[PDB]
Amino acid sequence: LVERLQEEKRIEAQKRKERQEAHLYMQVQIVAEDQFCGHQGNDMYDEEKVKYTVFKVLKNSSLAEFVQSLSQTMGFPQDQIRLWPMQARSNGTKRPAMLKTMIELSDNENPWTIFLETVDPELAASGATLPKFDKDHDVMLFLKMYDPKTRSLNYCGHIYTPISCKIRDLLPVMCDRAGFIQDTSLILYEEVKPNLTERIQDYDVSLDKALDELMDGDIIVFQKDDPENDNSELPTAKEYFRDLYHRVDVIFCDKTIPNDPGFVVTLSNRMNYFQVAKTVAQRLNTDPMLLQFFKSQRDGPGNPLRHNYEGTLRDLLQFFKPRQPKKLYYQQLKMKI
Amino acid sequence: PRKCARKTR
Ligand SMILES: [Cl-]
Ligand SMILES: [Cl-]
Ligand SMILES: [Cl-]
Repeated sequence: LVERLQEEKRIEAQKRKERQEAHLYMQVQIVAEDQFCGHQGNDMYDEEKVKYTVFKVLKNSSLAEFVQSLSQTMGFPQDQIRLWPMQARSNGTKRPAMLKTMIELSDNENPWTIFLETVDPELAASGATLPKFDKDHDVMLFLKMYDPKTRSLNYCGHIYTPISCKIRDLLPVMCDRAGFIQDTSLILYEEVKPNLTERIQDYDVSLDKALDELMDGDIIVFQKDDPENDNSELPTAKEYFRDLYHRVDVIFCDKTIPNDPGFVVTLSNRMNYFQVAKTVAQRLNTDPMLLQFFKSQRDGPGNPLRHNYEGTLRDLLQFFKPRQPKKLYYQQLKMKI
Repeated sequence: PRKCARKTR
């Protein structure tokens, strides 16, 4: 007790000095390209699913300090890395941007997230190096290949190119990264923002003119022109991103089975009662009639939803916060008595 | 030719 009661005072002493100091510090979240592979969504990665390396850094510390700590921590030379701060934009995108105190560089943002380009350690073992970047005449671009058969996106890395380069001149690389033959016919889009995927028509103009509002971190999506895919449910990247925009995963818990973890169903925000009900039924091998849904409140099932509801799944889900997992309670009614 | 400094739509 005697020496035990001193340690309980030492712990409250150290934990209060840290509470006071915590305003002097900021999070820097380092995200690495390997996290972009497999991402099926808009922009480069999912904020929630991605995995960061995390740095606790004095707000008024310098960049050079961070870089040094960074290169030594991560195990790279200082001149074999490039920092591309992630920038939340007004149009609803977050993108690597181009790059005094850390906090002023983050534009007061905290946590600050940064895309750290490095060389692939495998390829660097055989003499690969960080390519240089004329911050004025070059642009960094991201490539995605859409496959209409599987209706999926396939990250195809990034490229450094002179801004003055023709779109046509990039086709060989897209074809190659996608595993296609040179001079395979491609349809190209700028992924602009969610629900905006503009086709690029003139391939014989510079990148400044081809994309609207050209910046580093811009994304071009491409795809074959295979006829077998006219058949497909989402024949183009444009249509794929539209489907995605209106997409939502909802968890359905059976109110009568308490603590039922429930199951996830992928629905559309622009569905109606019938569509919602019918989908969930096909999952349970039952009749839509036999399902009663309850509204969303608190945690717990709310008021019962009436089957003549005229609204949309959006309307039902409009009281959920961005990070909140979307859940609706239901229960099953009897066929006979 | 140049990059834009900011998006606006
Ligand atoms: Cl809409
Ligand atoms: Cl629909
Ligand atoms: Cl009533």
